[PDB]
Amino acid sequence: TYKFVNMREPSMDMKSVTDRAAQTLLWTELVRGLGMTLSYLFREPATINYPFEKGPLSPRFRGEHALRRYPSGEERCIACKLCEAVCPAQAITIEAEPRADGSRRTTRYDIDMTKCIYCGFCQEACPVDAIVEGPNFEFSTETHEELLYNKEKLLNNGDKWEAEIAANIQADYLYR
Amino acid sequence: GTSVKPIFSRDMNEAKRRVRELYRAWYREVPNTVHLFQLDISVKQGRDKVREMFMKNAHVTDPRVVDLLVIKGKMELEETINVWKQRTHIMRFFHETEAPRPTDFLSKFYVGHDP
Amino acid sequence: PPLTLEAIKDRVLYVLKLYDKIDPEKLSVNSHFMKDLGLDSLDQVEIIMAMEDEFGFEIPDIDAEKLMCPQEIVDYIADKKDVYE
Amino acid sequence: RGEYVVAKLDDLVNWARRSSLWPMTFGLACCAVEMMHMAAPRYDMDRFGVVFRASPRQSDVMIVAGTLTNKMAPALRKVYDQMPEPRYVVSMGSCANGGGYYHYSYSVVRGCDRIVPVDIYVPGCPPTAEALLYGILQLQRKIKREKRLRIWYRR
Amino acid sequence: MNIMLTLLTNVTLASLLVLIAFWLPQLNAYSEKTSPYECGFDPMGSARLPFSMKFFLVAITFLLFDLEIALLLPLPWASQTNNLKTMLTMALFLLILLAASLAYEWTQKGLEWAE
Ligand code: SF4
Ligand code: SF4
Ligand code: SF4
Repeated sequence: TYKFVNMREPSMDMKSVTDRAAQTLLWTELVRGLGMTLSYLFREPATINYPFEKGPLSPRFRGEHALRRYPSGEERCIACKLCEAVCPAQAITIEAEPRADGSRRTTRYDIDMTKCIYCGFCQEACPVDAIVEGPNFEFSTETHEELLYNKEKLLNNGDKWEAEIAANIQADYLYR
Repeated sequence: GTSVKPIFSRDMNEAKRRVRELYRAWYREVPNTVHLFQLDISVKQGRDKVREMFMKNAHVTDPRVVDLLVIKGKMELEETINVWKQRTHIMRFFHETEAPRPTDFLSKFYVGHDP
Repeated sequence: PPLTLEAIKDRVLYVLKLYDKIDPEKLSVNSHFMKDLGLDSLDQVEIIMAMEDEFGFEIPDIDAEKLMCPQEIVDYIADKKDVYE
Repeated sequence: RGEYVVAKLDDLVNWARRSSLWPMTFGLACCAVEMMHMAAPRYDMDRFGVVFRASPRQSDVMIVAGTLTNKMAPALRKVYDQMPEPRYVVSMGSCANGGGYYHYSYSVVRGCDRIVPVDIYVPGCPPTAEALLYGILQLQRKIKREKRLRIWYRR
Repeated sequence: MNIMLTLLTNVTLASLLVLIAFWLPQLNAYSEKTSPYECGFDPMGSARLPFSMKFFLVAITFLLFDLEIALLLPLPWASQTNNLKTMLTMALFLLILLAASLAYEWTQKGLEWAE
């Protein structure tokens, strides 16, 4: 099924022709436009008072990355390199080795946040919920170099944001 | 098959004729390029650059390769004439920023592993 | 008046000795550009331009390649502009 | 002393310069639409004095919103040069920051900071309109702490 | 004369605003900064771009209409004559001739912005 958008012929009688002449000479549809703008002037604006008010987000929101720990304080990352393998932008650089206690742990874990596309594939690939994208989205920097994250930087991000990261994960893990 | 079809030229003399026409066009264009793009080079420098670009391909014997080289040269000439290229594009034939690379064995040995 | 044969020969001579790779002392009436003066066909193409900006008219590729000796340019110019001294 | 007057004058000029940050719409790619979303009613960048401006001759900040390609970089540098001073550059999105998804491409310049000096790097692909607004307010706070007249007084 | 003082004050204050506007800012200018603006590239000078007979024709037709308007301006005092029928006849005559000029320009292409 289809429909025509502009297949109406105007009526050609006295009253219709006079209606169109009055519309031509008295600018009635221009007055309708003025009325629409005037009606919008008396509507409450949709503006929010940033930064005192914030745009609404969801637990699934993909922001700044973080490396997480177990309740014991032990790191979750066991350096499987799945996130580095799946990373569409090749933003993840990993080096690992046996730790002094024998654990399988990273010695390098870099994310080039200027290479990153913030797709969240890394946190999908991760089998232990080690790498996540956190809720933070206000981390603009004055230099390019502060956006090339380190393992220390990402672990400090995890320690900084774990309280709300864990709540978001608890909110959404049953969908995953 | 044993033989192949031409691009334009059925022979090497035809390819040379078109090469000469393209060289003529480029040689006449160079002064207008120097003036219009406000290049800081001389017309002698630009025409010597045109000649040196032509001389890179002097070893070509295949008339089809010569024809495609002429096609690409005419394309470049039309980018230059119509001012589709910027000054930076015209000045890229002159690698003014790149440092003089070594050529002899000893300096290449000193600076790294590349042959 | 239509410039005579020597009125073409001297112009050819001057524009030929303005060319860098052509030595004035090695340049003669019949100094063939390639074998005598040691030039390329790109050099010949370049000098043919210098025969176009002076004499006004345009020499096309079909016969501009035929202009090897400085006398041959003179004869071509004389023929083209209906010059018969 | 006379350094109090210079400090007050610097404060005045830097309040006037950050209260009328007029940016130039350099919308190259997907980051352009989140920036006009920061323009949209929900965030209303005009309420901060940040107007919708025009030709670089009346622009104070360049927002590089999108991938910069090799074919496009000379134009970006040209319009950056044509901006009157003081002028600032905000790099918005991964592509403008360091190449992003297209970092390893033959035709993409890896970060606009190879072409222009950048004041603020807004991360994200794309950064949300709120993230770009945060970057803009951070740029405003950068302007607040400039000491141009105090530098001059101690020269 | 009060009006002369008023004009002097207006012109003087406008020029003073120029002087503050055009000397107070701190400057640092280079060649590529003041280059003519062409949306990220360089402009072509070409040769006398502002052409087309239509721009000149609208100016000429405005000139002639403005002359007839100059003929119409004395009308508020013209209605104060005892010989009102002659004055009305002549004012309406002038307005019919204005309408006739408009109609003749209209019908003979004239006011059109053609291909
Ligand atoms: S969010 Fe995507 S692009 Fe960024 S590090 Fe993770 S996998 Fe790589
Ligand atoms: S963060 Fe997760 S996916 Fe990446 S190496 Fe560590 S355990 Fe593997
Ligand atoms: S950073 Fe992401 S959203 Fe922005 S232009 Fe590049 S690919 Fe598009």
